[PDB]
Amino acid sequence: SMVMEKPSPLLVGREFVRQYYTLLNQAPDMLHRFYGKNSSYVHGGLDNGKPADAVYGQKEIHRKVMSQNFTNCHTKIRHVDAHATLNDGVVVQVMGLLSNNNQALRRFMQTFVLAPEGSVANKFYVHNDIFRYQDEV
Amino acid sequence: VMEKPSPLLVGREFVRQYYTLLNQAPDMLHRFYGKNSSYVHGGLDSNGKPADAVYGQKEIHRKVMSQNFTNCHTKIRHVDAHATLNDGVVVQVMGLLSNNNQALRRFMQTFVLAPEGVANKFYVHNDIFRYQDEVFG
Amino acid sequence: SMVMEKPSPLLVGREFVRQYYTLLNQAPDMLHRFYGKNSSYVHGPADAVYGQKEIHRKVMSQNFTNCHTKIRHVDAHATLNDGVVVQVMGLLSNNNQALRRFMQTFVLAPEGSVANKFYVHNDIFRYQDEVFG
Amino acid sequence: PSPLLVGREFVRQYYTLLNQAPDMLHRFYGKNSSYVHGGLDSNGKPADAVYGQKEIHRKVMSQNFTNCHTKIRHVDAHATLNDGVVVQVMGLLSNNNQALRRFMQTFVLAPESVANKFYVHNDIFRYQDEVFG
Amino acid sequence: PRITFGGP
Amino acid sequence: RITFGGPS
Amino acid sequence: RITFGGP
Amino acid sequence: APRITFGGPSDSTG
Repeated sequence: SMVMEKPSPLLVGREFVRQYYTLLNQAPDMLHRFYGKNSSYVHGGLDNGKPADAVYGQKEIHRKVMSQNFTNCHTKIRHVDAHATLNDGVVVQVMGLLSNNNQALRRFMQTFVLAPEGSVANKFYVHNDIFRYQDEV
Repeated sequence: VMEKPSPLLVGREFVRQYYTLLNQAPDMLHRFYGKNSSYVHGGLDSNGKPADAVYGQKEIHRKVMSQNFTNCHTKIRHVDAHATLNDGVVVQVMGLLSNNNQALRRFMQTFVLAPEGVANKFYVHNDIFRYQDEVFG
Repeated sequence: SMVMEKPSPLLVGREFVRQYYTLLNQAPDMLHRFYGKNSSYVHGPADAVYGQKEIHRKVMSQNFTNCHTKIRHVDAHATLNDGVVVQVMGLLSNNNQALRRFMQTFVLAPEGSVANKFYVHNDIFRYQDEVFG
Repeated sequence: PSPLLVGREFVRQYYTLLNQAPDMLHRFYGKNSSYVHGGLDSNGKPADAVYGQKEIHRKVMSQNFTNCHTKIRHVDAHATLNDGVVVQVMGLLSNNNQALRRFMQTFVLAPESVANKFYVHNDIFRYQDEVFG
Repeated sequence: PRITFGGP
Repeated sequence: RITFGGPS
Repeated sequence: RITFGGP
Repeated sequence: APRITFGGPSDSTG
């Protein structure tokens, strides 16, 4: 037998970043699996040039993910902060560069709130996902 | 004029008050935080790595005071805010900050605001602030 | 022959209201015909959507069934680009729910290729009861 | 800035000015601008809109706005025609320290010469009590 | 022509 | 910044 | 009135 | 203890 301390916020965060950006490249059509009924997703200010509202739950998020046409998504992660927050959650701030559809790497930040899934030990879901490119602003 | 609160209004009002206080009375900033609050404001350690977060009002008071905020000027270019776990508000901030009348430095920041437990009163559970130049530079 | 002035904003607005809320009751599946590629639609967690396709999807989502409307007042004013801005104040019952006070804001723009043809550039709906308290 | 940010900032500035100096509200409007602020005519019919700064100023001064208090419950704003912004507002307005009165309002804001400067092309305001009551 | 409605 | 006023 | 301050 | 994993809670409605 072997007992260790609960995974740290930083371990949960770093493992989350590894799986999230891998899936974005490899199977963006499977990213929706990370989210639950009450999850919010926000990816940039503008979509066809129109202001994009937050969407909620797996289906609307799957749709929003599919609409962004993630193809050949290359990510360079430069820094990850992950801290304990409300309700045994983890707040993550990612700083990195992202290329979609062979466009040039652009600086971004991404804010996530991760929450315990509730039924499986060390399992989390994404409650909040907020992406912004720096150039945007 | 009174406005019915929303997460976005809470977040923009918060960012205004925080950066006003950072300019006018940085020595009072620590009053936004509680015992389990996290705080980092960029910096590189003697090893060239990103500075560690500190926890709780006493450490945060020490850390803020150690930053020597003098005539701090901020240009906020992006604020977004969403409801999160336990009636919290997660806030994403991007902008420029000039300290001690030096050059403006781009930053990427995440707050988690939590109900203080006084109606529509919030404290800062988490303050993640990084300068782009120490991460991307 | 007979030529009349341009229809006034309020004549365009009243005729719009008649056709729109009739179609909401009779065939909500045909409401998408009122919109263009650049139109905006929100039936106020609701996200705004753009274009006939996404608007059709949102309208079909609302499952408009047995929709009864009492229009209490229409305002319709000339606006930008030979448009008409319309504010409706009314009561709406969907799916046999109790009549609830609403407003609806429309911007109607000329369709361009036909005289006296308009489409819905902007459609913003909100129930009162979910705003006041 | 987003349509919502433009719309929310406008609404705060408008209702602030209505309290501090309603005699200066006319400054937001142009020669083709429309304005109505509720009211019932001598036949009990909703009052008519007026057009242009002179008549808008006359109508505003007619309201005798005194110490007005405003509760903004809902603001929705979409991009519209010609880089304008259509704003839907629901809230409560108290005049001369009488009871708060529910209102339903639509603005169309349009680019003014100066960057991110807007004027009010249309101001449609109705009190619920005169329309549903 | 009477007042009519539809997308372009 | 965002400003408001009628055209000249 | 929305306000800010620690526990 | 199982390793760190990610996914939404059970929803048989969706």
